[PDB]
Amino acid sequence: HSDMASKMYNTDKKAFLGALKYLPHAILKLLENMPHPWEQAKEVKVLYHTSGAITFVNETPRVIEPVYTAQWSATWIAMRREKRDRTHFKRMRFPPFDDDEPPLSYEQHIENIEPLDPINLPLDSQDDEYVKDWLYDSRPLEEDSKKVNGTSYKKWSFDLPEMSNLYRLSTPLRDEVTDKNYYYLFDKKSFFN
Amino acid sequence: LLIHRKGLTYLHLDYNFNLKPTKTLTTKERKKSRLGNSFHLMRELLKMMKLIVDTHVQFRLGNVDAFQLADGIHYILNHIGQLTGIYRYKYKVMHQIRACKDLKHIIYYKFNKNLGKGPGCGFWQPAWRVWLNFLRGTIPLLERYIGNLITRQFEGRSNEIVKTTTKQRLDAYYDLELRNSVMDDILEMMPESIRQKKARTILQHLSEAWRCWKANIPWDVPGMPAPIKKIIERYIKSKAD
Amino acid sequence: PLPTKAEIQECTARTKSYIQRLVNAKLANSNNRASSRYVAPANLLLNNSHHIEVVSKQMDPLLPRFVGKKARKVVAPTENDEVVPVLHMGEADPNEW
Amino acid sequence: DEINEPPPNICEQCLGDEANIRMTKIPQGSECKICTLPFTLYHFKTSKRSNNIIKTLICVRCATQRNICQCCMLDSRWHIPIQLRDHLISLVNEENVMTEEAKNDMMKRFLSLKNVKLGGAQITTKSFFLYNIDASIPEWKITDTVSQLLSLIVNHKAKCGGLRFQSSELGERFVSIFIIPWSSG
Amino acid sequence: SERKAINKYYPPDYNPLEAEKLSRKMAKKLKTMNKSHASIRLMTPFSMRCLECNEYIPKSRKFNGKKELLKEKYLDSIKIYRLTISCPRCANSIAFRTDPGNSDYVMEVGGVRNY
Amino acid sequence: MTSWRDKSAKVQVKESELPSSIPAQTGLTFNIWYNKWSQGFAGNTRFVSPFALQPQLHSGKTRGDNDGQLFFCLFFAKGMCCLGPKCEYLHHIPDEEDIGKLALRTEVLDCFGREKFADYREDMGGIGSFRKKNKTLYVGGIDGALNSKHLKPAQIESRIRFVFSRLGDIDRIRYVESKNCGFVKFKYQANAEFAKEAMSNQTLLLPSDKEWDDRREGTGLLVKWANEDPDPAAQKRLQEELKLESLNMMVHLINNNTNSA
RNA sequence: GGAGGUCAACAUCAAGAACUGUGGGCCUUUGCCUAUAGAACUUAUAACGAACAUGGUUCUUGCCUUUUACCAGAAC
RNA sequence: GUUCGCGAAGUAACCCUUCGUGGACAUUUGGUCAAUUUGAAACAAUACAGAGAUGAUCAGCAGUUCCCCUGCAUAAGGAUGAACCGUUUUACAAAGAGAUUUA
RNA sequence: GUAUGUAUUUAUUUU
Ligand SMILES: [Mg+2]
Ligand SMILES: [Mg+2]
Ligand SMILES: [Mg+2]
Ligand SMILES: [Mg+2]
Ligand SMILES: [Zn+2]
Ligand SMILES: [Zn+2]
Ligand SMILES: [Zn+2]
Ligand SMILES: [Zn+2]
Repeated sequence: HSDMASKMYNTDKKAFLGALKYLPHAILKLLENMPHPWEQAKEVKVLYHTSGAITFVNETPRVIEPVYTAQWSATWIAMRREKRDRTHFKRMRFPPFDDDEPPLSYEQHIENIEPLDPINLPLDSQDDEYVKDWLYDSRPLEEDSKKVNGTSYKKWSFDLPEMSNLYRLSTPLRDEVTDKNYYYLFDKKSFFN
Repeated sequence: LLIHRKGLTYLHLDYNFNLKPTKTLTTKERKKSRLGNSFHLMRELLKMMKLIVDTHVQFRLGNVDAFQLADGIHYILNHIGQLTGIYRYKYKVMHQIRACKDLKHIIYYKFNKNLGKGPGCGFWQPAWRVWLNFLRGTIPLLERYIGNLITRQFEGRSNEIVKTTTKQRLDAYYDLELRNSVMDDILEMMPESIRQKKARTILQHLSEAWRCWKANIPWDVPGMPAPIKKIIERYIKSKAD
Repeated sequence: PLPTKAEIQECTARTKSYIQRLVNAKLANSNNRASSRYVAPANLLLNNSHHIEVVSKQMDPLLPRFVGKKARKVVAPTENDEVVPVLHMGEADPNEW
Repeated sequence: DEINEPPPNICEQCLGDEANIRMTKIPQGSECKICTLPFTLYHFKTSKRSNNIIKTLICVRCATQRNICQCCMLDSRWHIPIQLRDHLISLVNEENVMTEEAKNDMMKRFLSLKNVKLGGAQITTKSFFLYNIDASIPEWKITDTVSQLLSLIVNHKAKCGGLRFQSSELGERFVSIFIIPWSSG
Repeated sequence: SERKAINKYYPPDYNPLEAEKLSRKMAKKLKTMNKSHASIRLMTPFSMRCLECNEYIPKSRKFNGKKELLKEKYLDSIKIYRLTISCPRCANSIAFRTDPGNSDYVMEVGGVRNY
Repeated sequence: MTSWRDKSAKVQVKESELPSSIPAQTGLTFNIWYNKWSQGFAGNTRFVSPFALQPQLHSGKTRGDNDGQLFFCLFFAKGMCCLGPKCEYLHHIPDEEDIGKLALRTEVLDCFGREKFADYREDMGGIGSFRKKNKTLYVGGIDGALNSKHLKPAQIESRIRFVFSRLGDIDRIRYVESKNCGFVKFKYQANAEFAKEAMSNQTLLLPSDKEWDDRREGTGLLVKWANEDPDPAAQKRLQEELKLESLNMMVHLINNNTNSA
């Protein structure tokens, strides 16, 4: 459908304008699925119109809340370490492409070129020994009988040592305040009042 | 397809979704070619999407880096104010930008602490959450607009188009109801025959009696059946009050 | 005579059902997947020899539903079957009026 | 409501010999080829496997007024083209019953809405050189006749027809209202 | 397509000075650009009297009218223009002159001034 | 039979050979939704067809035959069809049998399976009416021959006769010398439609004569629907034909009406 | 027969601190009183979502030539 | 093509292979639509014209219409959106005076 | 807030 001049497209053209109504939905579903730094390439289930009218990203991202905090905070530390480290940090220019360059076809340029390894972190071998293995997987635990429901991936369940390590790694993002009484005039009802 | 279908071939879209005229436009062009907030809003929105998807592309090409990426989409999500222009077609989005800048400040001073003023950054969770929810907002809103734009584009605009009273056309309507209300009475007092000539005439006498009431002039007509004068005095007293 | 009681419980019934048919007929028309939440062979043709079965076709959601609905204006005729007799029960007056 | 409730009008002829038939019903189809207003559309297929698809063209009203078939557009009873049945009828009586129809647009778009009906509806190189030719007969008749007995030009202002066979030998064969004679150089 | 428009999409190559040259060649062949004439909407300062239908252009009236650069040049160098106006009642063209030395207009061919 | 029936239809044009879409520079810039050009109007766009058919050479059996389909390939009528024996529609000149099959559905729609419209068209355009059976094609723009002047009208008359003569059984032909038009009349509505779509935008004379190899620069001849015949003669002739045929179908009316009782 | 599924359909999810069925008595089915069985999910710093957007009407403002687009509070 | 089985043949000792046959499993897609001139986009260019109430130059709101356009719009613009600005004769009589014809 | 309007027929419809 890239090039269509033909009369045979008289419906498909009508088909395009129709889908114009449902696009911003597709923008949402696309944009909430962003791959995140530690992952290389996410793989999604798209639902497309048979005439190529539009392509939905059909899923919703689910992340274990303690695990997700652990992942993201690990990346946090790596960020800081890397901002301190190298002398010239170079912020890429915007917009990436010039207006006259058509968007390069994924089936040619990109698919061959290998991912160019992501953030992750050095972690630790000894301390994190429980959580070092699956921490950065796209979906952290897919095949486990005990540790998770299954591939539908809801209702996570863990053990104590893991939660010890996750609790360790997430310190920079942790709430850190251990008592209710710290909030005195800052709770909601003091704001309403 | 929506641009050409409308018949405008001299507005070019580039591949960054900037819409530019390819020519200087005669006036009737500028009239035909005014595109509303449906189109333009959606244009800006895609421009954002294309922008991000591009950053990830250049990551995939190897052209950039690991960390420079995260800093990149952070820079986007904060600077959408500068890089897009969505803020033109719905000014409400100015809330998010304020939000998306505030998080920025927060994130920095819990991040740059002890190290650096430089660009190094790339914790993009919160901004991402904000723009995402804003996008939750306008799904039904754009469905409504673009719904009308397209159904109107195939099926033509509604032929009825009744138009309500508002601040500008009020006085006109008030006049209209009045002159009608006097038509009824002064048609029902008269014994039988005459209409249109005496219609126009009697309503003229109305207008004249009003003008003469503004001017404080008493408006005696050298002759005229008294009951009519009762009526016109009544209505012009009303309008006066 | 005033119209009893069990007479009005009829007109109210049939009228109520009819209006519901119009409303529900409309709410499924317009453009909203939202508005639809507030909502038979039947053909003996000619001598019924060949019967019939009527079955709806699901439209491609993107393509326009009601491919033929297009706003256009029409002048209607007035078909006058019968005449309604209009049956009612000056000289110096103009000098007054 | 108003558009659905009148049932379709279809001939028994074009509707096929099938016992039970499945047809599609679209609540808004194309406009009539006549009135130019929307209506409800019906697919079907005569055969279960028949390649061809039947699509009712005109309205129910624009049909009923003319009393014809929506798939065929032939008269509902006699299976006759409309421009004919009113000619037969017009042969009885003397001069009448021609259906005067609706030029422009809202002329017709108007007209279809009245319940009046329409008049027909209301009741229900070897050159032989040819001469002596009636102006009326078509060339198609002649050659067909020759073929039946056993390539051609005619001039109808002239009433003269020339004929070249593919061989004089045919000439002898056929030589086994007309002026024939055989000559060419 | 905004009335105040900052950018105009250009073809991806478009050597601008080259387009100035080729367009400079193009400027001779066109009918409109070379008309030697001009059209301007204007007023009549001194009023008028028509010399055909004796119609009066009363004081100052809008007109769609025609400006022409005059071959004269006031003094050594000053521009001087000649304007034409059609009469409403009759088809007649009346002309002006603009005297830079004497601020007021002086007119000719088809009209006279009221005193 | 020996010609068409046995020998299967052969590909007219290789698929890569088919002309491009996007007609050339009728305007300033190309337009995506409508396929047209944008601003301004170039000199009116018309050109002779690079293609033509060869009735005995190309036409042959196809898949519609075994599938028993009614309707004819128009890209065959244009000789442009690239699907060859794989084509879904019949390749051959309409005969009396096949019109025998179509006879029920020929009323609403043409032989190519397209609904007829009511009013003809302002200029008597592409498809005719379902009100009036019109068997008479107007041939015009005889300058499709380009500028060659001919020894007599028997050149035009003869050539046209040999052109349309292939396409079906011709009832009559009259070329007019004064105003350049042929009027061609067929037995059957079907052959008239098929010939119309077949010979529109075509050239003339011999596979090679004179300027033949420049033929593609020509305009091509209009084949449009023809009005009635104003002269009294053929008007008598029509009135009579209508009379006798009405009489003929009254036989059916009284046979099935007699069966009605 | 067990485990599952980024599968579907149909129910139900804001209230007398609140659900349903059943036994018995009175009025004359409803309703009241009495007896008994079972109550998944959501609720007390109150709620299905440990999260967080937009729109309509009506008022109050704020910008201030006018309308969209808006400024920040309330009710529905 | 799988599986259950029967029969024949062969290897075999009821098993392995071939052949023949019975039965089960599996059961009617798609089209309102055919691929450039001849079943219908719209601007632009050229020529002519040249602006609402007025003596004149402007703000504007409406109202009617089988005109609509831009607009998500029931907001507001499109010259106050455009068209309007013209053609115009019979419910018809009563009274009086003069000329012509007639029982 | 850069009007607006009219016209732009080339391919020849039977006497
Ligand atoms: Mg205003
Ligand atoms: Mg307005
Ligand atoms: Mg003005
Ligand atoms: Mg107006
Ligand atoms: Zn109709
Ligand atoms: Zn039929
Ligand atoms: Zn004058
Ligand atoms: Zn073919």
